Amino acid sequence: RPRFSFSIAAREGKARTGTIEMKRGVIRTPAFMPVGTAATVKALKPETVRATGADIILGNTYHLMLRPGAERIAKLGGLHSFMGWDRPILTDSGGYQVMSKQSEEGVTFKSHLDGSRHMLSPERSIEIQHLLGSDIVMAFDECTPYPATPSRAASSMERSMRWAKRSRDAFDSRKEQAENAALFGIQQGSVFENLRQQSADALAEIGFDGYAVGGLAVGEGQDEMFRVLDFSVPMLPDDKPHYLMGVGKPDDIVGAVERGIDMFDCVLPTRSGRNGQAFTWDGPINIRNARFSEDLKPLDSECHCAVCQKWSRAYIHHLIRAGEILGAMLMTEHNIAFYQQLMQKIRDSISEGRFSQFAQDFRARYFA
Amino acid sequence: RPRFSFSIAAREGKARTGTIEMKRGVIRTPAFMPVGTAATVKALKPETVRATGADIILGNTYHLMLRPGAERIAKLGGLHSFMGWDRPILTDSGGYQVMSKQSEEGVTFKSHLDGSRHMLSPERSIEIQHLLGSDIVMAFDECTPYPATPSRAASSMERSMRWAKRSRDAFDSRKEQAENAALFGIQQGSVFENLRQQSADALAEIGFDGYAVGGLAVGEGQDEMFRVLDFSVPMLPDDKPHYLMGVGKPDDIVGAVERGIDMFDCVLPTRSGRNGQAFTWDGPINIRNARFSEDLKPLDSECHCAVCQKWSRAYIHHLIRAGEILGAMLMTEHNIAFYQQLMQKIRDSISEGRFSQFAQDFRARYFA
Ligand SMILES: CNCc1ccc(Oc2cccnc2)o1
Ligand SMILES: CNCc1ccc(Oc2cccnc2)o1
Ligand SMILES: [Zn+2]
Ligand SMILES: [Zn+2]
Repeated sequence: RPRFSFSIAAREGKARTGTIEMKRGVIRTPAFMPVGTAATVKALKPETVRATGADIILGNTYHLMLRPGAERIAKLGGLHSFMGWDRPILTDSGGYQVMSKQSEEGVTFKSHLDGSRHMLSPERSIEIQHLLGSDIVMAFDECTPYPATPSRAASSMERSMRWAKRSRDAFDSRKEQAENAALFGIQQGSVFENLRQQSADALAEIGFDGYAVGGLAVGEGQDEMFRVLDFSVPMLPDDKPHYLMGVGKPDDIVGAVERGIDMFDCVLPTRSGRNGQAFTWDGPINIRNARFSEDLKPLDSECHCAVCQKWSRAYIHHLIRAGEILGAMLMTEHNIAFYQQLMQKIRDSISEGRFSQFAQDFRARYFA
Repeated sequence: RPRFSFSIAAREGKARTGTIEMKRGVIRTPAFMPVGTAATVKALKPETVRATGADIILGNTYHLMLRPGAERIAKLGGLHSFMGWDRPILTDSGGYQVMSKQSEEGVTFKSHLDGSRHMLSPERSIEIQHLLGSDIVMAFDECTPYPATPSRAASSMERSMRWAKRSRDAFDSRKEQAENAALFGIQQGSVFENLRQQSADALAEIGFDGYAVGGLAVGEGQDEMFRVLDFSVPMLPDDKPHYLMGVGKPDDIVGAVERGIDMFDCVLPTRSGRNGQAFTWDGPINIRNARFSEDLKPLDSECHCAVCQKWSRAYIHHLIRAGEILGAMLMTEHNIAFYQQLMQKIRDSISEGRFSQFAQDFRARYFA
């Protein structure tokens, strides 16, 4: 098994489908990564996450470094062993959650759990991700708020590129990490084409295994997100994965794939599932709504997941209204399975040269 | 399949092991029933409950009648269909939770959920349990607090016996219920031998498929509970199941089986699991305790359950401390599996004529 091999099997327009081969397994792209917060995809055993079709999950470095701590996880054998997921894991850098004292060296912050003081830097972020043992490591960057002035977007992009080089050098200095994991860089530049180009050129000069489009899905809205992707994705190396972080709704994913994105993560299916929102091919529903109290159909009548083979809307409605844990379990399994079935439909349609038609048919029905 | 057939395969002292054959399946005795509150055994899918070895679960009539309502459950096909458990279900009468305007006709009360007004009577309790479709129906009685004066214990026992006859007649008047379900009566009389005898004689004169020992595990403590069981269980018909409601800790169960009890339910494994208490063969542990933060052993190193094959104390410690749903899921599955493994050990030891030795060995290790 190679450390990292991305192969593109088929293309349609800007969309691509293929595989990332890694030591812990193969990732089919375009890929959706369930978010596994503090060493758990909330309300699901790892075997259930896998049963939905997921090939890789995301772990949040910020949360893990506070509880249980990265050093403790390493002492216990790494994140895969600790949580019982043996396939690839991508970890974020920790930086975004710190935002949600700063200087050129990094950031110090007070924990939201107990006020304890912590530090993040390019070097410490890479070290934490080494201690966790993740397979895909994210460079540490400086997030740019939206809206941002051209000057602020430029300064933050520039710092992020300096931090990308430091991330690269820290990762390369760790023999076991450099030999077995992959490192992704993050493009910045807010909504400004010139800064996006400068950022892509700097990241390509440093060299990464994959490239994220950062700084989107932060309040700009879908039209603006799509407009920035239109010019930003073609600036990245074509032969490496393109990762859109923190996206998104099903229609966000489809349009992003149409613009050349290969990888996604988001909290929406898990978080909104626990809150009572179920995804269906006819759009989302809020299962708590009284119209479902006597509806014996499954959440979606075409979904292949185990929840839709076994339980009714009426039952799940009751569980969520009652605040029952099983309600969260069933809604989350369904929503993750829906997302994986969507990614499979995307991969198949690209492989068959009918993705543009799929995207049109999907949108027509989802928005009806 | 018969509506109800209890067969005793083996005895040792006062302890018995056997089977209850019902239309929806066989119940191995002595039996432990997980409690499935509002149409869910909290944090477990029905397939997981079954995988632990449970043959029957309990449903709480009081909670079900308030949310989602018994009429709604019947309209949706009954409780088995609604929650996805196709094996036997025992339902309580609803009366105890009303306690936790009263007259000879029954009780009216305000819902703890929204102040709506409801009514329970012998007839309405049996009707609710018919609407749910449960396989074992509990007669509606009047609970006696502990401590109780002889006069109050007598008056409450007498009312309970009048309500037992009304429960019997209501159940017999419902053709589909009488042909396919079983009806259990409840002995009362507080700690007083004469009232316990009067209660057993009245219940046997009415005739029931099984007999519960009511009014225990309400604050009297184990020694007193055991003393009352010593004289109360031999008063019940020997050839029918003896059910001890709301019991209990592992050592309560063992000593109750030594006194002739065949069936148990309790919230302890589920509720205390969600709160961080795990049962082990060396006694209970509180997984939140810092001594477990780096303990890579499973919850119990001899337990056969899936949780103990896959996850460490250290991981479960973290999940419970973090308030993660998966922590509740894993602790609950383990504790229910522990309880079922205990019942299996009890059944096997009785069947092999070595139950007294098992009980001694169990207590010596559990309390060390
Ligand atoms: C206006 N941006 C100029 C530009 C292109 C690439 C970078 O990134 C840099 C350059 C020098 C120092 N730090 C970051 O800046
Ligand atoms: C002191 N208890 C007398 C006794 C034995 C059985 C019952 O039960 C009764 C008898 C008459 C009316 N109601 C209940 O009472
Ligand atoms: Zn589904
Ligand atoms: Zn176990």
